[PDB]
Amino acid sequence: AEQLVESGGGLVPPGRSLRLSCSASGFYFPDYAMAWVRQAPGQGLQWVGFMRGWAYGGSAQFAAFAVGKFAISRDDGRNVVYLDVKNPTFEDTGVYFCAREQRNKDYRYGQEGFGYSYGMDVWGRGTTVVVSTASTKGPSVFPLAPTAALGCLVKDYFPEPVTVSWNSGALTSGVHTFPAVLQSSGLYSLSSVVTVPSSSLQTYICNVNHKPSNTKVDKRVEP
Amino acid sequence: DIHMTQSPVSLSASVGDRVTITCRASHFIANYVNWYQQKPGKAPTLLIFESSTLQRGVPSRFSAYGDGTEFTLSINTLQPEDFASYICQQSHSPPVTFGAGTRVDQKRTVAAPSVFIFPPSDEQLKSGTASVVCLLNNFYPREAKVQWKVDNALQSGNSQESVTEQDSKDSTYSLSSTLTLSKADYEKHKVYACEVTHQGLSSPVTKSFNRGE
Repeated sequence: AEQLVESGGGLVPPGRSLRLSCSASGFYFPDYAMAWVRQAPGQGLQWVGFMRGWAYGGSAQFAAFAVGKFAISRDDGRNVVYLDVKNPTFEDTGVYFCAREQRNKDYRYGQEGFGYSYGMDVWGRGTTVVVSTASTKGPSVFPLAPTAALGCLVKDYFPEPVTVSWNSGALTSGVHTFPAVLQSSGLYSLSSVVTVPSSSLQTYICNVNHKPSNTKVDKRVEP
Repeated sequence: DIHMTQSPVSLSASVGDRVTITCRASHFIANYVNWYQQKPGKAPTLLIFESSTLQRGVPSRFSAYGDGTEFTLSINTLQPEDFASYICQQSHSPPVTFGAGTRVDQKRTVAAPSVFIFPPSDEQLKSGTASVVCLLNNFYPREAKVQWKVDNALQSGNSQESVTEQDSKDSTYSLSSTLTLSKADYEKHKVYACEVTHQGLSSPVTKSFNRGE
């Protein structure tokens, strides 16, 4: 019902101003104070700042690091909040969530003090932002040469996701395809592995597909 | 700013266990704490606000309380879909600040990893980089120590880790560690080793290879 959706980019160039958008539906957005919260890879939640609705003055406040370097504005008739990042750097990589502050029992924010104490009850799904000079591309697949283990290294691709199967689906026992991790280059890399009896060295082929780049690869993994 | 300190960092529990997670504030904040759940790849979900009010639509097995400085989230009783991370947040005054999170996973018996090392393929080196991969397979608990050694020289700062989500049928984890070196650096040295330290191992296990053989 109530829903937020962030957009505004995967790979973004360093130094160039960045605008994220948070589009709302299913609720009366101008009643709500809106926050931006980001999550760097493997890190915890970091509040960037928030902006009040018009009825509470519409002022905005930010974490210390963010003051003057980020901005928030809202277009109520378009049911959208924006986050502008002036001069993004690698430090700004992460998932950016948009969230609303819940109002209380009396359809109100608090009368004393800060006033935003009913929790962030609606969150967007998040938009992944990667600050880098790299370009979109499919992955390079390299064998991980051989109870024994072998696998495929699926390296240097953007964006997510890729899909990996083994022997076109016929091999599933002992397969572990690892979460993508972001490299310093800004591109993802991942390994898929399977344990196998050293006597069987049966043929082994990993089939990696990366739809965003129309890339299908089948690599033979021999000793 | 007000800082929030969550303990423990990690917790192992069984379905049916009563689970207690604690958050400590650097300053007295009365009842102004929220609790969230977050699962991998998803946005957080509000569970509690004003330190103890259950959010509408959140099951009543979740409760919480606090004393102005120490706040406690309680799951009574733990259910399968509750294995996740839990995060506290102070709502007392800006800047809003969060705890670093508590990971709740499913308890099982200690299982040592099977360790494997993979040299870089011959095709990758032609492109100028060498990735060395260490695999830790089917272990528990999640805590593992991986030390890369090159010609017996300890490595720092040139590897990246990836851990699977806890396996659905056997509750183990698997972990990959990837050492990156330039091709030139990779050919100045011979012996590439991955040393693994884990609760299930009586002593650390080392897998290695000599380049070219």
